[PDB]
Amino acid sequence: MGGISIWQLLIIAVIVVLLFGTKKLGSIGSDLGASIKGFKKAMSDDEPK
Amino acid sequence: MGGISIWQLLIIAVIVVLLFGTKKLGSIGSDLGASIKGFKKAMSDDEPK
Amino acid sequence: MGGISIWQLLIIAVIVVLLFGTKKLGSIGSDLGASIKGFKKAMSDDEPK
Amino acid sequence: MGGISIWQLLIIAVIVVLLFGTKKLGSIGSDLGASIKGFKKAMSDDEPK
Amino acid sequence: MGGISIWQLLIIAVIVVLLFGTKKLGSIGSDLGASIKGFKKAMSDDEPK
Amino acid sequence: MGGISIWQLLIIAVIVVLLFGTKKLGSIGSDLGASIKGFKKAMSDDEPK
Amino acid sequence: MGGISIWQLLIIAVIVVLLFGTKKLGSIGSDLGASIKGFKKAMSDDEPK
Amino acid sequence: MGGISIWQLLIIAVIVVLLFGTKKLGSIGSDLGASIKGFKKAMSDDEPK
Amino acid sequence: MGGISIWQLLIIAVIVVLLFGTKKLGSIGSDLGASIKGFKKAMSDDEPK
Repeated sequence: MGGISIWQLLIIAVIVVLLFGTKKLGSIGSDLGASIKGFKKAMSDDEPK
Repeated sequence: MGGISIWQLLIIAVIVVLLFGTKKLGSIGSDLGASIKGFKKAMSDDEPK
Repeated sequence: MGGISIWQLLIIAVIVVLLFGTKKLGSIGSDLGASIKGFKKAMSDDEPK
Repeated sequence: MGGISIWQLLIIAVIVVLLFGTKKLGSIGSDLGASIKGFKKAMSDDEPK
Repeated sequence: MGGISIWQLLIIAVIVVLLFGTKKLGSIGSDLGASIKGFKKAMSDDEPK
Repeated sequence: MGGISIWQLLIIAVIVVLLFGTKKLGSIGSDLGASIKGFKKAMSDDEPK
Repeated sequence: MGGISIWQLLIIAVIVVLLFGTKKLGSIGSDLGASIKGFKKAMSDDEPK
Repeated sequence: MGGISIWQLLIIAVIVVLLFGTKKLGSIGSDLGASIKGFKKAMSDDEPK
Repeated sequence: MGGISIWQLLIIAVIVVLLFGTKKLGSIGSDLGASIKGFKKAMSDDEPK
């Protein structure tokens, strides 16, 4: 029947990390993760009036 | 079924992004996405906030 | 059966585009698409837009 | 059981075209297609003008 | 049992080590293993000031 | 996958032709086909002449 | 079907040896095998070698 | 039946010939085939007719 | 154990020979085969020439 295997994602993800490396992926993720920081903050101010 | 797998597109798309890179693909998409901006605008003129 | 796959064309087409690139393929297609312009015109002398 | 697949020719033909390219294959085919032009011409008897 | 193979990780891990090498991976691991040293120490110091 | 397949020769032959090319293979074959010309001639005396 | 294949290790080991070579692997092994020499000696104090 | 893989040798042999080429392999074989010439001669010294 | 997939060794061995070549492997083997010469000589007691 249909394959649809999660293991396929692990091998693919590994290749992506190796080609982009892990150190570089850190700056890219954190750089693009700036928007996430805002969502988290809005859904949890805890500080302002 | 196995005949039609969406996963095949994920792996192919990944290769395309790696070969064309992500930064370069940004300028290419935005450059070619100029026409889209017009469609969005036109379908938004006849509808104010 | 399990030998005729439409997906086979997608992967092959992708390779062709990458090897020939997309920008270069533009000039080649438009250059060779000159004959098509004539067919369209002949099958349509007038045009509302 | 499998054995003779027409699709096998499509993939092989694609490789041949890519390795030899399409522009180069044009001159080679037309250059070697000179003999064909003669056959067509000679058999022009059974073809009203 | 068919899919889901632990062995898949061994082959993948080997590739990662070869591409990143073993000597280089040493400095990277030890460099990033600095945080681990703190966890081990805290869970061993058991003596606040 | 597969066994005792004639198709294996087609793919291999294609590779040989591409690596050696077709134009070069022409001179090599004709150059080495000189002995064949003699066999054909001898088996075609038709008369003492 | 059997993922657990001993033969997989032979092919992988061969690649490692070729990439690292055999002469270089000699110095690396002997250099890192210094600790082993001590284990052997300690477990054989009552037996000079 | 089976249990053997002769075709495997044909593909491997082809690769060897392509990597070493055919012209170069000629000099190498003839150069190393000098010993064979002696065996043939000795096993023909007794009497060629 | 053994007597299976033996063909896997032939293909692997071929790759090793090609990567290390045959001429180079000669000096390496003979150089490392010096110890063997001694074993053969010592066991000359129970083996006449």
